[PDB]
Amino acid sequence: GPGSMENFQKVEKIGEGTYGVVYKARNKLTGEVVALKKIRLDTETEGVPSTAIREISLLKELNHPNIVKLLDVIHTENKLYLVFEFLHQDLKKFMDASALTGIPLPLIKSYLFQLLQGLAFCHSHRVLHRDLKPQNLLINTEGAIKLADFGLARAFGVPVRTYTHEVVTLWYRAPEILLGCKYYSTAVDIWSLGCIFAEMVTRRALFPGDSEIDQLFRIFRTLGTPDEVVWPGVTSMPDYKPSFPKWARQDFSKVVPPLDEDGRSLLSQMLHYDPNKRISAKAALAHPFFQDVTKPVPHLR
Amino acid sequence: GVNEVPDYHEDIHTYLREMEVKCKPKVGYMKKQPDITNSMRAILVDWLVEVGEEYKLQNETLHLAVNYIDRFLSSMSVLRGKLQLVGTAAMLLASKFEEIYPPEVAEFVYITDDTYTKKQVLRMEHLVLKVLAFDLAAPTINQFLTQYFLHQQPANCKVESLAMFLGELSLIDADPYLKYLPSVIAAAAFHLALYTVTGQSWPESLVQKTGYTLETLKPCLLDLHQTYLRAPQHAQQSIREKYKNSKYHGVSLLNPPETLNV
Ligand SMILES: COCCn1ccc(Br)cc1=O
Ligand SMILES: COCCn1ccc(Br)cc1=O
Ligand SMILES: COCCn1ccc(Br)cc1=O
Ligand SMILES: COCCn1ccc(Br)cc1=O
Repeated sequence: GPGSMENFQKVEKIGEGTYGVVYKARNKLTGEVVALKKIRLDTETEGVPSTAIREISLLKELNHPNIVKLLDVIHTENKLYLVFEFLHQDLKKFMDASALTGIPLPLIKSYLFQLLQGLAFCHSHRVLHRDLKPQNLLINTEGAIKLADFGLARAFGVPVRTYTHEVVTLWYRAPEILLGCKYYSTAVDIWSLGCIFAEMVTRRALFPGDSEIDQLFRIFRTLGTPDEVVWPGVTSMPDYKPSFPKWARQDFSKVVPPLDEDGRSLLSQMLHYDPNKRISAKAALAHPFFQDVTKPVPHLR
Repeated sequence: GVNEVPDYHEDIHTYLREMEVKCKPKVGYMKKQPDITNSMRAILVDWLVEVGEEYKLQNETLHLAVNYIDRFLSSMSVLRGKLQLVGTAAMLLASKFEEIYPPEVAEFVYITDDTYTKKQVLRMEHLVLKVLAFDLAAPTINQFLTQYFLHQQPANCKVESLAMFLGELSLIDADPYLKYLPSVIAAAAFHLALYTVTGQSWPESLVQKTGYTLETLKPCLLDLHQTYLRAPQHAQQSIREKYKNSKYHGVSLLNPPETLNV
């Protein structure tokens, strides 16, 4: 890590996490525009946060065009700065600015294809992301979209062991987490990408629950209440309740009406109840939905 | 099923194989260390075994910690009075990386009998982070073992626990085990465990996965076999005590085989 804050010029604040603030900055020698994420250690009592230890350690290994690039780590006694490539916007902001036109299909398809490439690279390097949501997907002016915010991510072993429960922002959380399953795996990240796919088409969240049980109920009312046939094991899951209302599965044509047959096929395989049957990012890249895919620039400034 | 990541297990194994050579310590760092010995390191690792069992830490955490310690001591000369501080900061970092619920720093200060202050532990945390350049996602013996376990036909919990036990024994003794990669110690341990419990051998299927044969594993095997035989006499005993527990099927109580016929 060759950096030192003196070569950076702050430009504006661009956001904030539990971690602290993010600034856009400029490298005064090379010209490069970067995102600086500050982590406070003076205001830390437990030393370096585990969140930052995972983010830095895991992002150092993940060099891929659809994963935000950590360029550097400036590691004073007072402060820790993570230096990232700058990306101009997140997908949630872009969807809100695509309000009354929608995102054109070529762009949805390009974005979903890139996201799967990024996610497959993660999974191939034993990394679960565990917070895929539009706010955490960053877009540039050139048409790229990239996975970001790896503070909730985790290096897994094969087979997986029990990890932190109730990971993933609720609207994007997979049924197997909601039902308190002892184990979850790469399939939870696909579930989130499925929700994001649908959300790119409609511009609204697919399952906007207000509680764990409400989230489940919203899922069940769309995909049908799962039984042992669709999902062997489900009725034995720790937070499965036999009194769960038993909603019929609705035709996917009605879940996202504007989606074509290939789109529906792919979406359905991302949102399969059974984590073992849910499509992998690797296999999804071959889905016919992507036959005509291009990488066009975003249509908005 | 997806918990065994069928679509990524090979990519992952290949990647761990690349990463174990990068995260590998210097085989001969103890000679270049003036005030510390293999024997002092053995005492530290044995202690970290006890710390892990007291706080009910994952075994993966223990393995990571040893990885951090050995890499740190590969470039940083340390006085015997500070060896434990390194170890404590290593165990803290491993716990934050790997545990759902890491012990608090105060608990790490507590287990050192207030030999070190909180400020010392935190400062060392930063130093280890600087020395390792945050490269904490290191492959461990265990990450290879759990994959090897998927090749058992059928699965034997005594085989698995005994393999884990043997792999843990290897952490204690930098000589000879610094000279073997995690993937190879794991293979030796898996074969020795399997042979001891079921009489069977390193399977064809793991020859396909790893490229390792009993021929390429023989040197490590001969060492691990001696370590297993001598384990009741070793000065350090925390691992044997730990693997008497039923959690681990009491495998430390199994008798080692007298010969390998290998
Ligand atoms: C050029 O000034 C160097 C110091 N610096 C620069 C940028 C940010 Br963001 C914080 C900070 O402290
Ligand atoms: C989800 O991103 C929030 C924080 N962040 C992190 C990196 C970059 Br580049 C831009 C940015 O905004
Ligand atoms: C059909 O069963 C209702 C189950 N339920 C409802 C509300 C809450 Br809060 C928890 C919970 O489990
Ligand atoms: C177990 O061996 C006893 C020797 N010993 C004991 C404790 C500590 Br701390 C250092 C040390 O060298």
